Amino acid sequence: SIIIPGPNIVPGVNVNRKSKLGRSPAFGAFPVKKQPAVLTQKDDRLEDGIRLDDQLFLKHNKGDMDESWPGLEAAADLYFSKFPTMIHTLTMAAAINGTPNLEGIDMNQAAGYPWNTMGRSRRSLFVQQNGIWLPLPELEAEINKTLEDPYYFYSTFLKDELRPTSKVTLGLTRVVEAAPIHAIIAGRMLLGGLIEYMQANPGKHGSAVGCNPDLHWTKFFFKFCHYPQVFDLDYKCFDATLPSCAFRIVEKHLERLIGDERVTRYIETIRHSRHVFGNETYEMIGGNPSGCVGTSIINTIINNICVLSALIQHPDFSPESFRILAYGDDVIYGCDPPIHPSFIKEFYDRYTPLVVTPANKTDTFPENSTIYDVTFLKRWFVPDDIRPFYIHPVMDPDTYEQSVMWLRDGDFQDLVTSLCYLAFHSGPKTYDRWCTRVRDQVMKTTGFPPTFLPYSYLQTRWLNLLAA
Repeated sequence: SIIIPGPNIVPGVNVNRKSKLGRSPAFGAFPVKKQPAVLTQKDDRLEDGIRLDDQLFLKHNKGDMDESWPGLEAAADLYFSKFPTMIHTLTMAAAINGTPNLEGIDMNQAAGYPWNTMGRSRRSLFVQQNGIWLPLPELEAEINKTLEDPYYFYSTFLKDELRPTSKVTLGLTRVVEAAPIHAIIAGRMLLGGLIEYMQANPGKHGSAVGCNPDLHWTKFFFKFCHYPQVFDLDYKCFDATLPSCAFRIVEKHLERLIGDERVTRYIETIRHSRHVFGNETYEMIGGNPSGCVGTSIINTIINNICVLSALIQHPDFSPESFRILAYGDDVIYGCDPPIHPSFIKEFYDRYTPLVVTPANKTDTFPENSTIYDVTFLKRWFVPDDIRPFYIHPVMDPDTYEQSVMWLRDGDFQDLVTSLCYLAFHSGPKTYDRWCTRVRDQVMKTTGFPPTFLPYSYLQTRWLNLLAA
C-alpha cells in the first residue's frame, strides 16, 4: 500500500487504550504463551525503546502496483465466467434487516465516523417499529449520499486481543478499521446481492465466506479429497500488499455483472480509502481496510484471481481440474496434476507484490501435502473415528487453551461453554484433558469448578446437524 498522511481533524475519534481482557479463574491451567496486546504507550510490558503507534503500520507504505501482471486479466475472466450473468442489488430495507443468507445490521457495533464524535450510537440512528429497523432521516440522507458520491472515513482502532508474548513486548498489536454505518449500508445495497448469492453456497467460486465449519467441513473435505495433493498457501502482509490493479479488475467485472455504475466508485473508496486515527487522518492507496463482510468477499475474490493467475502459467493446468478454497488471506488449493506452491511463489516473486511463505517457516514448501495436512480457518480436517464420512474441524489447541485463561466483560461460565463447542472436536480424550485441567485450576482459585458440556451431548448434536 501507499500511505499519504493528511491534516489533523478536531474533534477526533477517541481511541481505545484500556484492555477489557483480564486473567480468568482458569489462568495457569496451561503454560502461559499469550498476553493481551499493548494498547497504550505507557504499558510497562512494552520494550523501552519502542513507540507503539509506529508499530501499527509496519506492513503499510511499501508500495502499490497499478498495472496488471501477466495472466491477471485472463484469470479474472476465467473466475467470473462461472458467475450468474445478472447479479441483483439489495433494497435499503434488505440491506439493514438482512436476508436468509446475509445477517442484519448488528446494532451493538459502533457507528463509525463522524457519528462517534457526535455521541451517536448505531442504535440511535435507527428506529425499530414492528420488529423492522428503519433509518432515521439524518442517516438515510448519508446513505443515499454515499451511494451517489461516496466520501467517508474509516475509524482506526487497536485490536484488543491476546497476542503471543513476544508480540506484546515488541508492541506488534494489530489495527481494526471500522467502516461508518452509512458506508456499510450503501455497500450492502450495491454488493449485498453478490454477498447473498455467494454465502448461500459456501465453497463455490473458491470462497468459504459465510460458512459454518461444524457443518461445511464435511462438504469441503469431499470436494478436495479427490485431489491427491492439497496445499496451504500462506501470505505475509496480504491485507497491506493488495494492489490497485486487482481492485480495478474486480470493479470492472462487478459493475458488469451487477449492471450498476455506482459499484465502481463505491469500491474505489475501498481501494483508495480515507482513515481517521485519533486526531490524525491519512489515505491508503491499495491495501484492504476491512471492516465489512463485503470487503471479506472482495478480498476472497482477489485472492482467487491472484492464485489463478499463477496456476494458469503452469502447462499442466486445466480449468476442470483445480479447486481453490479461500477466506480472505487464508487459502488451500489442489490441482490434478499437482501444481506445487513453490511454482506459485516463483511467479509471485517475479511479477507481483504478493509474498507467500511456507507455513513451517522453512525456506521451502513441504514436498507433499494432503487434505489431512492443510490448515484452514485455524482448523485441521480430521475424519470422525466412528463415522469417517463426517469430518471434524479440529482447532489448534493454543487457541482455546490460552483463551480460557483470560476473560472480558462477560460471565466466565459463558466463555467456558462457548469454548466447549470448539474443543470437543479434538476427541473425547483430548477434550477431557482440557476440561479436567481447567477444572483443577478453577478449583484452586475459587474452589468451585465450572460446568462443561459432555462430549456425548456435543457429539450427538453435531451428528444430528450433519445427518439432517
